[PDB]
Amino acid sequence: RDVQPYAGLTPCKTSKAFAKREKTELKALEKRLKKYDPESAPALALQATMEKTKTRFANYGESGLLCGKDGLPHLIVDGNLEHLGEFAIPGLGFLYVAGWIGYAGRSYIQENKTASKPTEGEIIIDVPKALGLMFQAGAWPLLAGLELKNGTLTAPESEITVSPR
Amino acid sequence: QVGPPRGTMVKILRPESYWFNDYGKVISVDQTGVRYPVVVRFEKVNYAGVSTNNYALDEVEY
Amino acid sequence: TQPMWFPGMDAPQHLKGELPGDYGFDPLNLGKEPKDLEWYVQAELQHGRWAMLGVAGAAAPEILTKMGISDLPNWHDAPNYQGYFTDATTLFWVQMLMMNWAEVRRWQDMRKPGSVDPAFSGNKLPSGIVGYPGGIFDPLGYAKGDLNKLKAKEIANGRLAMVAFAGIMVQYDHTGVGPVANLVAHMSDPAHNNVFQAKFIGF
Amino acid sequence: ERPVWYPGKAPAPHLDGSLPGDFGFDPLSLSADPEMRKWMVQAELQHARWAMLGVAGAVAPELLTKIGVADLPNWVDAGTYQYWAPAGPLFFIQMAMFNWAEVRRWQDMKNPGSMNTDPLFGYNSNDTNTDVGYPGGLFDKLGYAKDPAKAKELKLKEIKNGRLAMVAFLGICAQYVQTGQGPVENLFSHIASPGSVGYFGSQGL
Amino acid sequence: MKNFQIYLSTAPVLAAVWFTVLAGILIELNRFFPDALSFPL
Ligand code: CLA
Ligand code: CLA
Ligand code: CLA
Ligand SMILES: CC(/C=C/C=C(C)/C=C/[C@@]12O[C@]1(C)C[C@@H](O)CC2(C)C)=C\C=C\C=C(C)\C=C\C=C(C)\C=C\[C@@]12O[C@]1(C)C[C@@H](O)CC2(C)C
Repeated sequence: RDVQPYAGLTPCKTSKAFAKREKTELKALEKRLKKYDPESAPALALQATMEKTKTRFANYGESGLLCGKDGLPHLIVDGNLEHLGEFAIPGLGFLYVAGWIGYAGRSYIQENKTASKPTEGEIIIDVPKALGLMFQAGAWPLLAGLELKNGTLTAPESEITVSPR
Repeated sequence: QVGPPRGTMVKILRPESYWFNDYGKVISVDQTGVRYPVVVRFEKVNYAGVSTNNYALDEVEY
Repeated sequence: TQPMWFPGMDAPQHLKGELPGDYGFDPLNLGKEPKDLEWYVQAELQHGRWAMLGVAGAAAPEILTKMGISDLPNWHDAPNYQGYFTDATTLFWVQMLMMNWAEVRRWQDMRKPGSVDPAFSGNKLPSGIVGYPGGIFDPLGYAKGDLNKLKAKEIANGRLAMVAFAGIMVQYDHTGVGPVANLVAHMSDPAHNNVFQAKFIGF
Repeated sequence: ERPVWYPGKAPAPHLDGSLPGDFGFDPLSLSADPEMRKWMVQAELQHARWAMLGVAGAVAPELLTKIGVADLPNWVDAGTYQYWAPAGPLFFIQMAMFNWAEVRRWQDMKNPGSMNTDPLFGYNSNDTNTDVGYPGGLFDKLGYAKDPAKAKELKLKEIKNGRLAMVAFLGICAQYVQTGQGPVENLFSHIASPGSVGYFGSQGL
Repeated sequence: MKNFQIYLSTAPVLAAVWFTVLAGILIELNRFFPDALSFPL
């Protein structure tokens, strides 16, 4: 895709410095290659590395990246629609995954707190129940919203131990 | 007999207590008019590793 | 005792069975209290109705184009389509203005059916169970026959259409052609137009 | 007292001879828990039956090729044979079918009485059956389990032939790895001259 | 046997297995979808 220049950053696809970066790396690869005869396995490995570099640079060109004066891609994280894949979408993926991990943990700690000996189950994890809670934590945002609305997400002030101050 | 019966959960009100604002089972209450008659047992240990100590009648709530 | 999604085991306790569509299906226990359960019954109603409309409106331009009787665009580039009465954003703001009223009234009903027409003060709504208002909302209005059967029919058709709409959304996200075009391609070569040739050309 | 997997060694204490093909063979004590033991008896029975079917369908095409009824490839070469559908969709439908059937099997293991009535036609396999892994009414289309005296030794025969076919399939895999032909070829090659061709005979150390 | 399974269910062994599997999946994703600076669109 063709992205508009933003914050004084030209698109990497049409950036001469991006082409120079690609060129330089590829030439370095060639130099590394030259000492190896083509039949030997390092020669093929280096040619595959060159291919990988070319397709990486091409993919970065097409992915609507903005490059700077240095010639390397720069991320726009202000929320711009043209660069949402830089931070927003992977940000949403992280927020979903991290909240899943945390909610699986919270659910297991609350469930194990009802056991006869909670601290032993804290180190010897009940794998079937654990996995059940882990897969139930797929709908973490919903269940967290329910806990927030019902007031059971947060313990009241009086129950929590505090310093004498 | 004065104070909480045995077996009930009492909320600690002593500010300096490790289990302040926490709940503990009453083991026994001394009726000989001692200053801290209420023996409260705690699931969780303090920094000294003990799970119980003594409280007055006004340092507990049930 | 109701017909159950998993015949061998027993239905969950919080799923009574009288609900129009209760087949005991709740592995990840989101049901819990009845209060958010009602919030879900209504959510499922709305998702089923909106996705039935969604599938029908994403197929109908495709059916009409492929038959060749109305050269309409594909549903995915329908928003991209140009020629609407006004700018995408202009009609969007008008659209959300029109929907704010209707949906907040439904929310008021969700909160309290009794609470919720001043435009025609004579025109009211007959009192009905939440999520099934009737009256003016069903001009056909032949509910004298079976009711719970028909409600269960609506719910299961809605559930199917939502699965279908998610499926096609993924299908365009992985093929980039209309859902009926995907369908007819699978008819043409069933063993070589299936999911294995999906590539995620574009989100 | 009973015959065991190793004469002079006491059978495993968790094994009491109350299972088909029970010879006290469990040096790793992998079935000390009765709940685990139930699951594992089911695993043996399922693997046994699958290995027997595996041997039958890996031997029969090559035998028919040798006889001359029809021309078919080896068990390995059948993977790359071009069918009506590629390996993708074929396996897809196969796995859908096995999710259906194996969920029914799984819940039979959990609940023996469950999964004894047809979910689509109401046919009753066995009214209130408990023997898990042996759904006679469901699959006994010849009535070869109507007598417990007959049924127990038939169970023993099944387990023995099953274990034999598990070992046979492992041998089939190792033979194709080490030689490159189908099992039945390897068999006839060994038959022709057991002093020249065979493992340690072809100098394939 | 069962006790050994319980031993496996201990915090260190389970952490090692879980992070071994996780590293495996992440490595496989970086092999089949390599060099991903941003989510494409
Ligand atoms: C390669 C990518 C990468 C990696 C390796 C990490 C790694 C980490 N991040 Mg970061 N992060 C990333 C990308 C990444 N992040 C991106 C792209 C974003 C933008 C969304 C963030 C935003 C982010 C935040 C906001 C936080 C982290 C935190 C952490 C740590 C714990 C995360 C976790 O899941 O713990 C397991 C998860 C839990 C125990 C549950 C705790 C709550 C989680 C973190 C969020 C759920 C709350 C909810 C959505 C509301 C968010 C409010 C927020 C917007 C302020 C860990 C060091 C946390 C940290 O260390 O701060 C002290 C933290 O608070 N990350
Ligand atoms: C049950 C999991 C869990 C949850 C939900 C939280 C939640 C929280 N922690 Mg805690 N924390 C945890 C575990 C958890 N923590 C563990 C294991 C440690 C020891 C490393 C800590 C150490 C810790 C510190 C030092 C601090 C927090 C802080 C915070 C808060 C900020 C967001 C955050 O997590 O960033 C912090 C995230 C991390 C430090 C990463 C560790 C989380 C790991 C990945 C979870 C491991 C458990 C996992 C889910 C498996 C168990 C379940 C399984 C058997 C099913 C939030 C209330 C901060 C705070 O007070 O904010 C107000 C803070 O300063 N946490
Ligand atoms: C059901 C039992 C069974 C039967 C009847 C046969 C029959 C035959 N096999 Mg097969 N085989 C079997 C099991 C069986 N095998 C098993 C379990 C294996 C895996 C070890 C093999 C591996 C195998 C290979 C690789 C070869 C044969 C060959 C032969 C042929 C006889 C020639 C020869 O020297 O055999 C010798 C074969 C055996 C004695 C088989 C039994 C294996 C025992 C248990 C030896 C110990 C192996 C052990 C795993 C070594 C590793 C130790 C390590 C862990 C430290 C004949 C057709 C040869 C052939 O086809 O030539 C034409 C040939 O090359 N077999
Ligand atoms: C299920 C099975 C094989 C199934 C094969 C099938 C379906 C084959 C199908 C095909 O060929 C056809 C039909 C046709 C081809 O066109 C296609 C394919 C697909 C190729 C094998 C199991 C094979 C299973 C094997 C070999 C298991 C061996 C286990 C052993 C020895 C265990 C020993 C112990 O556990 C005890 C008993 C006691 C403990 O205390 C001690 C120890 C030692 C741990």
